[PDB]
Amino acid sequence: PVVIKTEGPAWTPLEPKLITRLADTVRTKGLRSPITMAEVEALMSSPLLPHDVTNLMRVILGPAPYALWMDAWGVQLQTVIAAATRDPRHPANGQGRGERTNLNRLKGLADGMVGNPQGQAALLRPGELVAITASALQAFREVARLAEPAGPWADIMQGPSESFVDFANRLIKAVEGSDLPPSARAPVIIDCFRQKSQPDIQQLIRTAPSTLTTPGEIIKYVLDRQKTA
Amino acid sequence: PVVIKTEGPAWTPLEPKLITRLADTVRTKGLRSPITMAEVEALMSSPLLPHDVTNLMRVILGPAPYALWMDAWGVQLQTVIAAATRDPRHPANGQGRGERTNLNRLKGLADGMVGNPQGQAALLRPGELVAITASALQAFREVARLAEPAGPWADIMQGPSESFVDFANRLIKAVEGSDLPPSARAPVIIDCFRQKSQPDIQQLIRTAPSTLTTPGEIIKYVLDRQKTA
Repeated sequence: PVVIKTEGPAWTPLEPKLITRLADTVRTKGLRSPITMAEVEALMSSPLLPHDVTNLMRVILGPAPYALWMDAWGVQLQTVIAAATRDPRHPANGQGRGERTNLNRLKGLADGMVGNPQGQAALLRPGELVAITASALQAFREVARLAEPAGPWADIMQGPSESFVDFANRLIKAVEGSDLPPSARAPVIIDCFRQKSQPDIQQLIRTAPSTLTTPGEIIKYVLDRQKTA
Repeated sequence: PVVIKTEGPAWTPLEPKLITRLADTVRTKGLRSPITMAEVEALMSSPLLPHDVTNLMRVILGPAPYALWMDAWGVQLQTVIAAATRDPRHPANGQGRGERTNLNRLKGLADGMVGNPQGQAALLRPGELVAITASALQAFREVARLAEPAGPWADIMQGPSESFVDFANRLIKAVEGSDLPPSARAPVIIDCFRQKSQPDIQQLIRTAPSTLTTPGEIIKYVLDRQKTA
């Protein structure tokens, strides 16, 4: 993090207490939990310098996820630089050709920046910072989606002893965290409620005097009329 | 029983045939059955003299219930005499202090009454007779409620082989013949139908497309849709 003061942009590091709490969050909840992504968005609020994001991912991520994240961050930054050479009005670019932003300046590899966060904060633009930050966030999302797969939705059955809300949670999780289009999730969730969800609940849904046309309505109906046991 | 004729109040005894039938009714049906209380109300129609009620309870009740009934009758007569000294306009009392009614006159222990029903019928007032009769009826009710408890309602389950109308009869009996307020019997009966009444009928009541808000409606619904077996 940088503070743009009168003397110039002064760099302030992130608290190691927040970083330790975020690292333990990633350690217990995993990379893909919505609470973890919310915490990352929180610590991704102010535009960070390449040094900050690099050290942050070095600390919170293990070695192999860190390698994957470096790869993904490079790819996303390259897409950004292609869009930048496709539009001279990038908030990282300038009007003349002398302000064109090279990947050495984005990854912090340019002259006067390697290993020095103060000089980094000096030469970098705010548009550069926000582009780097958005790129790093998208790369984190990619790596998180890659490190742990969503479980195959079509293999999910309600166990003989499992409750129905746990089964519904697991199924909705695996269906929404999958490769289906957004407009195909609700019908699939409904038809999986009807064919999975062991034959007692199957018959309970089948003999519904009303027509249930939404996963929430099916869940409410089943929770009302379920066999207390 | 007394007949207030021109010569004076002449005492007529109750038929030993009616008394024998009532005694056998109490012997087979018990003290608390509504048919028994109706029969007692029937034989408690005309105002009886202390001799009549005393011999009646001696014949129809066993020894221990008769002791209990003597106790309860004394207590109720004492409450009556307290109300009488609290109001000089009692139909047993008179206007002056010389007509105040003592418990010896109510229990038949006063002078000219001990063991003689004719003299009893002579000196007693009709208000005295009706007060004695109501007191004896209330005492009989107390002793009947005391001799046999209502079964605990919260321990009633529908047996595996028992029909539903028998279970409903037993449950409504035990709930209405208990210490609950009158305004708390219907909700308790409903919630006991729902949680007792073994899981087939439990699920039958649970999956009711209509909302059942009365024990009679629940009974009708279950009798309609019950599994004939």
